[PDB]
Amino acid sequence: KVEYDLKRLRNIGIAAHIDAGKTTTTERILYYTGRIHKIGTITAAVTTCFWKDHRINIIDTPGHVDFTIEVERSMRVLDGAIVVFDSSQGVEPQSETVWRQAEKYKVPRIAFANKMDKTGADLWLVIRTMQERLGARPVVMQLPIGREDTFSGIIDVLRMKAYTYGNDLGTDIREIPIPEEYLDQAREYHEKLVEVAADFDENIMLKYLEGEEPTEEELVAAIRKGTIDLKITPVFLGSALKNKGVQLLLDAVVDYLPSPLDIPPIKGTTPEGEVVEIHPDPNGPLAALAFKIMADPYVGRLTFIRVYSGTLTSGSYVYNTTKGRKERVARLLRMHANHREEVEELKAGDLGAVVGLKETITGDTLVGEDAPRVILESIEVPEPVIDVAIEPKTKADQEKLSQALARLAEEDPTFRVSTHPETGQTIISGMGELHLEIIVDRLKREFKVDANVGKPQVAYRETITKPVDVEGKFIRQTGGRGQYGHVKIKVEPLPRGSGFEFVNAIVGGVIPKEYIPAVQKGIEEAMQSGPLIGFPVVDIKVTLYDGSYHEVDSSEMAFKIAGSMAIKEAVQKGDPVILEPIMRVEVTTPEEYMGDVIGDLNARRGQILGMEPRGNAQVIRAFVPLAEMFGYATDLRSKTQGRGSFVMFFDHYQEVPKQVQEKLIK
Amino acid sequence: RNLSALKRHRQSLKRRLRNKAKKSAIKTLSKKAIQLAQEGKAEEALKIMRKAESLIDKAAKGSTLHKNAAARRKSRLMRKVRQLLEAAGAPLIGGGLSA
Amino acid sequence: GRYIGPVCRLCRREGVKLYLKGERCYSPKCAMERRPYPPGQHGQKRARRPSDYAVRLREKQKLRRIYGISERQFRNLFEEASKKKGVTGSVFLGLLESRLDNVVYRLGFAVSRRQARQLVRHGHITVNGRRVDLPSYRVRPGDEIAVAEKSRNLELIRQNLEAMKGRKVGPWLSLDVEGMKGKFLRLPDREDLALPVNEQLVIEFYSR
RNA sequence: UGGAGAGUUUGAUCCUGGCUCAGGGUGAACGCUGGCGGCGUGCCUAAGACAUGCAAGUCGUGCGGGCCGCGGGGUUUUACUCCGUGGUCAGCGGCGGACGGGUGAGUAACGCGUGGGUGACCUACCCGGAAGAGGGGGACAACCCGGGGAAACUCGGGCUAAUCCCCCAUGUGGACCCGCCCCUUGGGGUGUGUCCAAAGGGCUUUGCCCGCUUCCGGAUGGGCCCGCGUCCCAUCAGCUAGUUGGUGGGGUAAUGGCCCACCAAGGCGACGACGGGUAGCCGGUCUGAGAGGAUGGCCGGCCACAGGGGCACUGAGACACGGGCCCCACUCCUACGGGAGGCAGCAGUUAGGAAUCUUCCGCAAUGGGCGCAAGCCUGACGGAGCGACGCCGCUUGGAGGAAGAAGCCCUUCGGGGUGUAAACUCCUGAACCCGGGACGAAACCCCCGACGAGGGGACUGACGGUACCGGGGUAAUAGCGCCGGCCAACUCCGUGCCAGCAGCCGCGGUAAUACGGAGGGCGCGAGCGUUACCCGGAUUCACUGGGCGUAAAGGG
Ligand SMILES: CC(=O)O[C@H]1C[C@@]2(C)[C@@H](C[C@@H](O)[C@H]3[C@@]4(C)CC[C@@H](O)[C@@H](C)[C@@H]4CC[C@@]32C)/C1=C(\CCC=C(C)C)C(=O)O
Ligand SMILES: Nc1nc2c(ncn2[C@@H]2O[C@H](COP(=O)(O)OP(=O)(O)O)[C@@H](O)[C@H]2O)c(=O)[nH]1
Ligand SMILES: [Mg+2]
Ligand SMILES: [Zn+2]
Repeated sequence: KVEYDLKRLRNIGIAAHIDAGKTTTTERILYYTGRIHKIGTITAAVTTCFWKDHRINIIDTPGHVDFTIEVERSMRVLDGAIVVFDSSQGVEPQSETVWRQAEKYKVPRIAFANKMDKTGADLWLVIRTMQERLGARPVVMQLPIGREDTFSGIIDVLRMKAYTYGNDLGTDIREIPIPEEYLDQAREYHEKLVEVAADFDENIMLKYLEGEEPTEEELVAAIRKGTIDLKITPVFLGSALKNKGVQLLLDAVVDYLPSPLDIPPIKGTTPEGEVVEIHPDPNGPLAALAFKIMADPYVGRLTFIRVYSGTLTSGSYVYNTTKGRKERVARLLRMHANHREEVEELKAGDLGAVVGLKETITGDTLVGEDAPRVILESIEVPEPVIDVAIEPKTKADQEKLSQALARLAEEDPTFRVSTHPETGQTIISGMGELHLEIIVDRLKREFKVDANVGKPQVAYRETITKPVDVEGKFIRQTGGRGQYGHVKIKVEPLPRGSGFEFVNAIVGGVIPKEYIPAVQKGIEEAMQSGPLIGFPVVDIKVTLYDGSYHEVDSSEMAFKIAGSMAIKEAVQKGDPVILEPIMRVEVTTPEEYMGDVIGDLNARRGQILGMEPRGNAQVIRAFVPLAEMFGYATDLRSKTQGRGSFVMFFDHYQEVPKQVQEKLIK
Repeated sequence: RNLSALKRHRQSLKRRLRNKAKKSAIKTLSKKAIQLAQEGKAEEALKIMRKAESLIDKAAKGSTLHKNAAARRKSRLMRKVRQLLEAAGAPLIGGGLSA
Repeated sequence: GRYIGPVCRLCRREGVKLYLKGERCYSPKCAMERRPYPPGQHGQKRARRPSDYAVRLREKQKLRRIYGISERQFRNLFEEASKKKGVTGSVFLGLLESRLDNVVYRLGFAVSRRQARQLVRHGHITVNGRRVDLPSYRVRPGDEIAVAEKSRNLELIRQNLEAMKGRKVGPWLSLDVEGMKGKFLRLPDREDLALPVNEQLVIEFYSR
């Protein structure tokens, strides 16, 4: 009554670029792994199945689309992966992206040739790209009986067994030996497999060069020994729609797809501070992670978790170290492709949902209620790319939008809400155009808030061009509290990035000692509302050189207006120039789309700075205004077909083209 | 899903249906009575009323009426009857009304 | 928990020598013997005149630090003596003295009260038979406070039960150095306790 | 057996006077810390909604069967398959589901509290007393057959039993109308008339046990009625038609406009009617010297409500929380023709909120329903779990040990402080280990007796291998507030009306005991602070215990 070996656990993820088949790939995985019949919706984050004595934990949701972050989190928590590929889309421009981000964490993955039955459906067409675009060492595991329309069956190279499909309803399959012709086409390949697999077992190498065939048991040993090293990428095939290449890709799983054991142990940190391997031991300290919270109308709040060490138990007591809380795990649950399996525990390496717990939000660490109060890794970093200007209509939808991101920032911490620290308006952070757009349906529908959707502002800077000298008097002598503060300065522009430089240039001291302090609060202060549009009149040097006083009428503040009347016109008489913020950037773009990327950067008011090769691409430096920068994530990803990404850092302020100076008078 | 206490409801209906009858009986009967009594049918009234009387106490046995419910009805029947037979009649036959 | 930490420090502050250490406090060094003055950085400076409050708080602490007891218990015991029929001053002391961990100190099975407690705590003590380990336990009139048997022969017990042969024990306690017994004759009286503490002030402390 | 004041209006004074603080309390939350145990206690908000599971049943000693396992087989063989007993399934009938458990929405009211009245009534089961249990008929499920349905179930024939129903008898005796007697609101008698009883089971079978019927009495539990007491607003002053009374009916266990008919104009109100706001009331709880002031959580009593609302049925009792009907709102199934529901029961889910627990173990004990018993049900209860939420007890060590290490701080640089503190030296030994290990449980039952007294015997532990006991046993968790005055406890450095503090007065603008850190100190200690709210201080709404010439206050 063991039932749990660990070496039978398969936690895979179906990640690929849109169109593909991911979803269709899974609703199918779960039909074969369980059609039982014996004489007796992605219903939740992660789901379990049993394929010939192995438990598989799948986390299908990827999508790839602009924003990933979900594809990359599941990936962490789970073992293997299947980058499903559209066999059809041959001149496929986005077959990419996905995989180039998987080894980016370090995880093994096979590839799937999906729509083999759809026009242009060519197997090699992909390997002729799967090694051309990304550069892996795939192994044509099968060959097609009839390309595209003539899709009857398929043949295993490694095992030289022929299979056929009498239909697409998934019923009349069978294994009929190789059909007359073909046959020969095989060999050469079943040797190349028994040749590639030689780079692993030197035992399948010698018997190759002697005249003996490697036993069906060790041959796979080579293939699998190395697949799991991230060296080989077993590519198979089959119309997920017509039920072909599936039940043979399900073997493709177990046989080469890692087990929780086969994978490199988690790192975390103790209360003191130091790394440590979280050993997948069903008897080591309890320490798992929580990723996807959910609201079940039947069991309330669910918290999906992946155990790395120890075992969780039904009717126990955990403790969230992240958010210092004694959560009470009251019941466990395993999501079955068609029902709720109420198990009694989650031994390390396994995953599921714990009914109960409250504070536990995305990626929290829970340890036994006494165990080393440690906190694992998790630390992912998918920041934003596309942001918007959301102004909540009257001061009414600014409260329907306040409780709009107080439940939409816990249910998705992959965005960033921040109030523009210069002009009210709040900025909704996104991971692409699709991210913010759909938050605009629910935050506008499921929250009934109806605010605004225009675009972000620019933090300009008032200033001048020519050095001027105006008077700074005040005097108000009617009889008493006089108010006598007179001054005269030397305001002169400085380089675009100087700041504020005041000069205490008075001879004998015609303006008292006590009164020059509060005369700097008038010049510094008054610089606030510019002489053009009204912005921070910076990048200038003040030089109080003159100005007189009175024995009684003068004040610690009468001199506050005196120096505030000298700055309030020295920038108006010295020709006021409306400067603006220029951001530095870098678009990692394949030099293939580099022609139209650097161009666009010019038809975008900017000037390019360089291109120093990087990897297989090339980075472009430059400066762009911020008015002419909005929605660039869907313009750069445009001139590059997704193969384009960029950064951005502030730099300096610079005058508007005299034509963007008579525009700003709004 | 359910509780076998409906046995109490089923029974309820019955018991209800039963005394619901002897109930209405004593009523109509009680009227047919006071009716004649006032009309003049001296002895042939008493007769009915003497019957009414039975039925009353009769139902008092079960859970229909009880205690004074019976007694009260009586004291009124043979009170309005006797107080209608003096509308010139002399209690002829030996009714319930005592000498 | 029973304070713990620098005591021949309190010995100071209060300025009225304390036997919180027992043996040592007698040698030319109860601390207060060498540096007779409030601890801290300042300590040896012209002390400002005590407020009407300071005085009473100070006298309370004094009395409380003697019996080394938490402010909570001290207060309860106080509040108890108050509602009790009899001159509250004496009565308060009455119970304070009944503390087992104290009757142990008095009967001499211990050098300090700090010690007497640890003894009582570790069941080295007994009451008319069964052993008690609650310092707070309150002795009645006519009880035998002996040392348990497993204890009888333990270095400490002897030495302490040794300096006894000769010395006398309070008029409300009869001790038998041999049988290591001891009766709580009558309830201690006012003078019997030559404490450098004025109760009338402590009383007035809890009057505010 | 009981009463403490202080800070703040002035240049200074006295008075009036407001603000503010020290105390105690809390179903508590928040912050920083957090070791053990015992006993308490834990949705104060949405009386918002709720997935799942369980919270009320039980008698074969009331009756007839269906199904299953035994006897002996009815007959000559299986036949018309009968019988006696032990499992079961539902149906009849019998009690119990009206108690127990939850909640405070409503309610200012005979709701509650208290003291009384019932010549105006009721009370299943339980005690004691009296007399009875005589004949007869009779249906409906169950069951068989047939029909409608998706389902829930439902309809139609035909059987059949009983403590189910019905008629006749006997009526100790009771119920009625009338008369007389005593009495005095309908209370007792008494005569004529009239009307009503009832059931059978088990055994050891002319004698018991459990039942039945009528009547009287007791006990317990109630209904209704009444005097008194029961918050804020007159910037709510007038209210009222079944309204107030009467007569006669109906109605009820019973009084009464509780209802209806018809008469009469009356009933209520500054002793605050009517209206509006708020609230469940009490025993008690907190505070207080007291008088008084708040309050009504847990425990006990009463009430009121079970999604909102109306209504009856059965019954001793309900207008019924896990009963019924209907309206409405919500949840679910649907073959869309119609169906099933009600956590303010236990546990849990979600929403709200600053905030309040396990979908736990046991019927061993107490208590309740049924039963002759055996026994069955029992989220009531007895326990365990989680939370310093509270209170009580306990540990983080004890005795030694320098004219006194180091580090750190202060310094007139002589030195002072931290301080016996550490170190170091012995000694006891929380934790933790092997071993032993309950009280709560002695009845129901069984045997003697007489199934009476009394005597003897047996089965019964969830907590729990827990508490506790003996042996073995390692020096083994401290924070938090404060340090200008009230108010215990000060120095240095940063800082420069900044940053910040702040309960009040106020502190901060280059030497700050007031900000920030440090050393040191004070208080208290598994706690310490903050925030709400109540009493106190506040004789500051003054009955105890104040005032009005100018302080607020005399009415033309
Ligand atoms: C079910 C699944 O696995 O992914 C689904 C579910 C999905 C990942 C969704 C994309 C995106 O909303 C995702 C976000 C982060 C969107 C922002 C928030 O609302 C999150 C709470 C939400 C979590 C999952 C969700 C809602 C999916 C899509 C959407 C595709 C849309 C288009 C127009 C092609 C997908 O997978 O293609
Ligand atoms: N012809 C064909 N179409 C397929 C196959 N598998 C998937 N598809 C189609 O691919 C489209 C997108 O499938 P889906 O898995 O939802 O895309 P994903 O969300 O990017 O994984 C749908 O139209 C599917 O029917 C296949 O094997 N053959
Ligand atoms: Mg998809
Ligand atoms: Zn000393």
